[PDB]
Amino acid sequence: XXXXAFLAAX
Amino acid sequence: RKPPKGMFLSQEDVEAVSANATAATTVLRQLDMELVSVKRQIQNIKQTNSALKEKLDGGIEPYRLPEVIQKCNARWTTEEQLLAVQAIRKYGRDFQAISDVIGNKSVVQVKNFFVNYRRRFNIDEVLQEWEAE
Amino acid sequence: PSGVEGAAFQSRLPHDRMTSQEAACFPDIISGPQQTQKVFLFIRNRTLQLWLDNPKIQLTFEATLQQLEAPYNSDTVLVHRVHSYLERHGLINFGIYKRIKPLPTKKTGKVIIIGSGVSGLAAARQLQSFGMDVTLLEARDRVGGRVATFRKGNYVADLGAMVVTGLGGNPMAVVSKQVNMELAKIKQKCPLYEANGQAVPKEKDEMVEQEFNRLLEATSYLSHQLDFNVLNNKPVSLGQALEVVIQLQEKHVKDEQIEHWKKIVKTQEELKELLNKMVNLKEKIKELHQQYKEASEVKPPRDITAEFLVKSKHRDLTALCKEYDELAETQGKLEEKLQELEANPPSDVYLSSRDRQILDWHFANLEFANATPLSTLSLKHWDQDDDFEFTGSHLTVRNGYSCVPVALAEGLDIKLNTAVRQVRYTASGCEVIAVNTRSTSQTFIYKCDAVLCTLPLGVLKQQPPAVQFVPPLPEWKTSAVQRMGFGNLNKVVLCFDRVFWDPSVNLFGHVGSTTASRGELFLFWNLYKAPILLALVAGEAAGIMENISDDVIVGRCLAILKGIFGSSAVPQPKETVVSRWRADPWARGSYSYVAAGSSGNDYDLMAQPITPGPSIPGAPQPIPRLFFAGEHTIRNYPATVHGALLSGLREAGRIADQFLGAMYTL
Ligand SMILES: Cc1cc2nc3c(=O)[nH]c(=O)nc-3n(C[C@H](O)[C@H](O)[C@H](O)COP(=O)(O)OP(=O)(O)OC[C@H]3O[C@@H](n4cnc5c(N)ncnc54)[C@H](O)[C@@H]3O)c2cc1C
Repeated sequence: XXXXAFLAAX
Repeated sequence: RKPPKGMFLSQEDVEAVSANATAATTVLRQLDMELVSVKRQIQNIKQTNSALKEKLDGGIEPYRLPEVIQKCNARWTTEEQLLAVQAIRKYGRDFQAISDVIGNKSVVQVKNFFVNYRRRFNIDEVLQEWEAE
Repeated sequence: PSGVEGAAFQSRLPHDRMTSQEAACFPDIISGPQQTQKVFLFIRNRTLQLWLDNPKIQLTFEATLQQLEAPYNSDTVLVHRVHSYLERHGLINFGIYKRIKPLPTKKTGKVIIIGSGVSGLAAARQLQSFGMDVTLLEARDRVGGRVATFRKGNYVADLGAMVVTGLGGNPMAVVSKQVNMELAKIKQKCPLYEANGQAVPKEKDEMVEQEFNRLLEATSYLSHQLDFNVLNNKPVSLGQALEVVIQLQEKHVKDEQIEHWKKIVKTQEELKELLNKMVNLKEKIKELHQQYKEASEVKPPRDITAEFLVKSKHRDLTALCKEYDELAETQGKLEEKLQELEANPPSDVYLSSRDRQILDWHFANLEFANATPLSTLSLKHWDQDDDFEFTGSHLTVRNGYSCVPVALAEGLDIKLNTAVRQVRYTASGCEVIAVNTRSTSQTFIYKCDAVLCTLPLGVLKQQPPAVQFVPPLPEWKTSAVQRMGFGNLNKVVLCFDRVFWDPSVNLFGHVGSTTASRGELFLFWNLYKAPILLALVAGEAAGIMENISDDVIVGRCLAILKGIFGSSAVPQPKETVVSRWRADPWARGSYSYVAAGSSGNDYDLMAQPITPGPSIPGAPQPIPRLFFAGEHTIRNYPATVHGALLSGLREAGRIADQFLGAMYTL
């Protein structure tokens, strides 16, 4: 994850 | 405000690597050179130290003498007086050395000796004579 | 949140504040007393709430007022102003709702909509909802645009959008309530497999992953805290930033090692000088001992000088022996210290080949999310939509995402197979010249009041132009179009006859042999009920793999699959599909990204509609004829589907306001 939550744009 | 832990981000460093297209591999190679030169030096000193360690083989055991245990007697034998004067002549003011030479006299007794006979044994002259050396 | 604050949240609105938009529509309110503002706010939130609690039917003003409570149902014009404002910008009664008040008998104004991608469909449904004459021009032979679903038998797989990046404040929530979508959660766990087929150990996995995140954070710190944003005269990209951070890590490592080995050296040298001391000491002790023996030889009785000589040498000798024993203690200490230092050496390296490979895979994952080489992302701005994340777990559409555009196109006038070739906007209206894609001599002319342009930023980027604008788009909009970024990203659908993978694993990786090939087939998805696996190609690789035949590609695929699962376990795919978006002339790419030198500001520029010069000279400056929507236009949610849809809703509101007039601003 990070950023980022999971699969977002960023 | 602060870089992550285990992360090292200094200004000077960034400006130092950013300057060129390959200042990176330059500095890194320089560090590799420093590294290897240092390790060489280590080898060298390790071997000279191994040599020196080889010399000291045997310790000083053959040369160690046992320890005299003579209790401190207050009375000064003419013997011990003469011992004393010579000890001064060789050691000067080192009262400890002097005590160990005479063996049955303490340092205080030594100093007393200094004072009492300072006239008769011309201890002044003696000390200055040691000072010449 | 929950209650009416819940609704305000769900609608991407602060329950306790008036937005800039609401300020513009209601400048009497905000400039007035806080009390009234609060009234307004509650009215807004409560309406929102109403629609949200049942978005399958139209929410009429009468209904809204009927369900309102005193004192909030006193000032009925306020309730009305609000209701209309909401309806207008499609915060309510948007999507697919059973219409209470049947559509207006006679339409008003004419709007031609280029492209029936999602933004397109959405706007069109709204404009139609508002009673205009809308017609849509799709180059393709199907709707959706970058929402594309493969179907053959029960095999079903999205080559376009696929994920619902969370439901907290996602319009798509509403849509899902309206449309039968089989949504399914995505099990976040993702095993990695090096090039050989050996799984990556959890140790490695987590260590690398962590160092990755730390690297990112590092770049961010570089960016904002250090204002590292212009190396040369060029702007800095995420790529270069990461590279620098990494190089500093390697350098730091080397520094550590060097400091350590130098400590060891210094200590070694201490030891050296010590030893020298000890050796000369032993020599002196040897010679003394000799002399003492020689003085002991002189047998008693002896005059006192002689006795003094023995006693003397004995004293001196015991002395030097003492000194030497001390020095030997010291040697003991130095030696064990040197063993300590030589026992605790800093890390050998910063990254091993396996390490750097896995890292590369994480980077490939990043390049995949943004659909572009990290060398291109803007260091500063690439993550600027990050503050608008939806909450919830990300999901997939089991029955194909296309189910949505299709559902949106019900009741709309859509002209398939119509490539628009020129847009002519004038003081007095617009005409749009299109051709039949099948027979490209068959020409069409469409005349209309305004033209809503949902053309993929790629298509706009095209040189030489796929679509000609007469008169030309102005320098500011073109420049915005040049500066922005459009990325690439592709998928490979594999249809077997039986499941040979882990049915409890939704996604798993494959670590790339090199840095270059890190995007190359780096990730697989099992999301579908059917035996379907989905392979991804991103990053640099995504653009090169388009120049390679399907069979080869499925080759490399099955290869990696075999390597992971075993040769006697991987059947041939009954059906295989490979996307090439950067090739598709109705797309020219995947979605947008914030190229270096670009910012969000350019998303806003892309949204700004165009107003044509006056026909007669010295005539009043006209109405704006040309409007843009689409995913590349919406600063806070680009490259998504919800992003599109919102841009669509937005423009439809804007257009309506322009031509039908906004009665709610008094
Ligand atoms: C592989 C891929 C995966 C994606 N996955 C996700 C995801 O998982 N989750 C998410 O939220 N978003 C995702 N997206 C992005 C999302 O799909 C799009 O941003 C969204 O559909 C944008 O819709 P749009 O209407 O603005 O563009 P489009 O859908 O492309 O609409 C443009 C329409 O205009 C048509 N058109 C183009 N040129 C002409 C022309 N000359 N004349 C007439 N018609 C023309 C096109 O055919 C197209 O139909 C993905 C995109 C891609 C490429």
